[PDB]
Amino acid sequence: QDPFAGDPPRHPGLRVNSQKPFNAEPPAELLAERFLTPNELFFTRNHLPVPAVEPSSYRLRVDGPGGGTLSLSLAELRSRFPKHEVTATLQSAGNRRSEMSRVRPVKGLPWDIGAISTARWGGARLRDVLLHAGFPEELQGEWHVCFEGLDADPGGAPYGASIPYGRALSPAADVLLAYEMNGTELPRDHGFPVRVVVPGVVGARSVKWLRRVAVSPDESPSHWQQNDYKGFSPCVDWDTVDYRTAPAIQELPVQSAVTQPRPGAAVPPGELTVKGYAWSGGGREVVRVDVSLDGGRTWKVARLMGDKAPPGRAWAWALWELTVPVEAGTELEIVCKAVDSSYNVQPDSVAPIWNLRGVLSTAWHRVRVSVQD
Amino acid sequence: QDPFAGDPPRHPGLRVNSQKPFNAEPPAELLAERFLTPNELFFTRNHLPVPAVEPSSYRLRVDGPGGGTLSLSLAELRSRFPKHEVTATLQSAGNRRSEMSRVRPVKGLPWDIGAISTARWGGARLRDVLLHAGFPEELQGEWHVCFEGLDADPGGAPYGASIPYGRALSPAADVLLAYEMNGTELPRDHGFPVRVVVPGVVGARSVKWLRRVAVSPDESPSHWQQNDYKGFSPCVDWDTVDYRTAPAIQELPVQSAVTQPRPGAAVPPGELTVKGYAWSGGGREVVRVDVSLDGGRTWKVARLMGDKAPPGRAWAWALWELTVPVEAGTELEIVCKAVDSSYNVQPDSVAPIWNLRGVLSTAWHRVRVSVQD
Ligand SMILES: Nc1nc2c(c(=O)[nH]1)N[C@H]1C(S)=C(S)[C@@H](COP(=O)(O)O)O[C@H]1N2
Ligand SMILES: Nc1nc2c(c(=O)[nH]1)N[C@H]1C(S)=C(S)[C@@H](COP(=O)(O)O)O[C@H]1N2
Ligand SMILES: O=S([O-])[O-]
Ligand SMILES: O=S([O-])[O-]
Ligand code: MOM
Ligand code: MOM
Repeated sequence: QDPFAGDPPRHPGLRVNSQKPFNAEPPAELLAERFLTPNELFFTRNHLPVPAVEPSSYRLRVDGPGGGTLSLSLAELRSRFPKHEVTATLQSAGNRRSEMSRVRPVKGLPWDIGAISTARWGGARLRDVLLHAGFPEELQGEWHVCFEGLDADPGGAPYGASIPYGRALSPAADVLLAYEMNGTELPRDHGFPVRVVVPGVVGARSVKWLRRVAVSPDESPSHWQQNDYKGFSPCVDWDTVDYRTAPAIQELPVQSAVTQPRPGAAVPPGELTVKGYAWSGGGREVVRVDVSLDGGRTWKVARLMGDKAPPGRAWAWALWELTVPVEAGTELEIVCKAVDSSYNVQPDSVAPIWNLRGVLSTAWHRVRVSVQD
Repeated sequence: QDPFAGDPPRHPGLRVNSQKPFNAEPPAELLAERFLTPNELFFTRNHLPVPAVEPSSYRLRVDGPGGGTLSLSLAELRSRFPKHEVTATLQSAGNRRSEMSRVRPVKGLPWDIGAISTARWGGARLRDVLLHAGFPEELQGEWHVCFEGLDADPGGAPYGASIPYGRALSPAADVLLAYEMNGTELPRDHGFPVRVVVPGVVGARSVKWLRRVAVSPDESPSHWQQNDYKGFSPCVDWDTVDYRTAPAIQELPVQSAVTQPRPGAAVPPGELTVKGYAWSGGGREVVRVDVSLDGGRTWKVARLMGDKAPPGRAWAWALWELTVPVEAGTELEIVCKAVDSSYNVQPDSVAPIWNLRGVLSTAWHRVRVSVQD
């Protein structure tokens, strides 16, 4: 019967948008409590039943340059390659989808602002694993590294995704084959025993339950690389959608949201502490977060907290707070917007960035609250 | 007397915002006529009098790793290093400044939409020149490559700027010491005999009339790297400005403007061809340009023309056109917005991105025209 009966159990407090397959986000109240999202609260995005993997008999398959196959046990992956730790934010393409649906309904999981989490990942460098397999530093022309998961649909197609070969081999890009998450082994929901982590790139490419790495002249031929996770114009309908026309999403644009306080809340007069997160793709650092209480007319600069990465390697979000005076018996529209190190900014409104898939939702986050007497 | 008497003569048709020092842009009607901006129309940004350089006695000074100096004539730079051609768009930080001034006056040259041009640059790779000087591929920690121009103020401080060491040494980043522009020698206004060209980065760093390259633990100590060309919050005043707080601008965000038709124009009924440019920093390709005639309510996808670069090396703008039906006796608000390969977008309005320096002006360009009876 149930194809999902072997799924792991989860922490009780989550905002679950789908039980089967399991897709949940942490309550926004907890999301920015901590710089590293605890493993139990880390948002979970599963397309399929969670694989049950016996650790000893697991083998990761890596296709070598000549068409032969290298085969790696969990123990080999731990012992043969220097462990590297990378703190990276994973964000779903559809984070903040629900705000986009308010304009015009979209297809997809109705994510609120918490389809984003941060962990310290430990594992083998993908670069080292490929050099070990025999691949050079540089292949000429345009190449991609395909990943397949152990999870498959009833008809047998695995979850798959790819990244450009150059990113796979770059020391600076920090692409990991991770077996470790916030210092413990990878939880089942997060890809036990091995997942790719692609810093600075949409979560879709961080393939969980990794069963194969292949180098190819093209992208992953899988449905989710070729006919999904792509952004379109505000005009594109379902009968006119053309996935050949847009690039697969890799790097994500600058993003931010307010996590404290929550919409509709009553706040005590005097002082309010507004908190949130901000993040940008491509290793671009968040350099500023502006916060408004008057719906986006005046702004003040927030305080930023982060782990100060080297230029071009800002893989982790910035958490932000602003403590500001609030008067008895007023309504506030709390708004936040972030600015990255290439000075990309977030757009004012959602309607002009609307799309049928509900991805890439990065317009200013607005939270309407009231102050008591 | 005149410190500017030796300045070169210019093409008569330019939009000159300053004669002394000379700062001009091409008429918007010509700007997107051609993919490569002709040398005579290429926008010109001079802080200072244009140096008069005798080609034979010119020497470029490169400080080696140990504190000695390498000295290179124009002939050596041409003969010792394989010439590399790079097609790159230079854009001023203050492009479209005048739209920002409409909200609240700013300090700076009142650029309209044409402080941007594209040329094929030929010259020595900066990377090769540094390897020749003895520098390694990688220095540990945070390093910068400083550039000084031959132009100096009356008190002797030269124009200077820097870029990160990693960009200087990257094969993929295409940083050139150029002596060639659209197939002819560099014109005086554009840096004869040698300029840096830093693809994907604000024009400020493409130091003209190059007289020195130095490698240093810090950025260029010059006024224009440390106390200018930095973006601030919509709230920052002149008495509260703090240049220690923001990153020097390097990569620029996604940008676009409508060049045809021009504001206020009358257009014949039936069909109108709207044209423009779009571009993004950091080698990020423009993947889509949306165009509106109704002030930003509905949109249609424009046709893109470009030189199809490898991923991450889209140094040149995209020109765009959309041919669309126009009805007798209506007013149109023509609006354009572009989307890059990291899916960064342009914000709706200018007020929320306002700053006292008038830089980073990338809100949607809006052109109001009428159609005749
Ligand atoms: N094998 C496999 N890997 C996968 C997925 C999946 O369904 N199967 N989901 C992808 C998507 S869409 C996202 S957003 C991230 C979510 O990872 P998390 O569950 O650790 O947050 O995993 C990616 N990797
Ligand atoms: N030596 C020198 N280099 C310089 C400048 C200058 O004043 N002196 N202006 C800088 C700025 S601000 C810009 S935008 C570009 C403009 O180059 P162009 O004149 O070729 O367009 O040159 C840069 N390089
Ligand atoms: O998260 S999915 O629905 O794009
Ligand atoms: O162009 S200047 O005035 O920033
Ligand atoms: O759907 Mo995955 O990018 O959340
Ligand atoms: O001022 Mo230079 O970036 O135009």
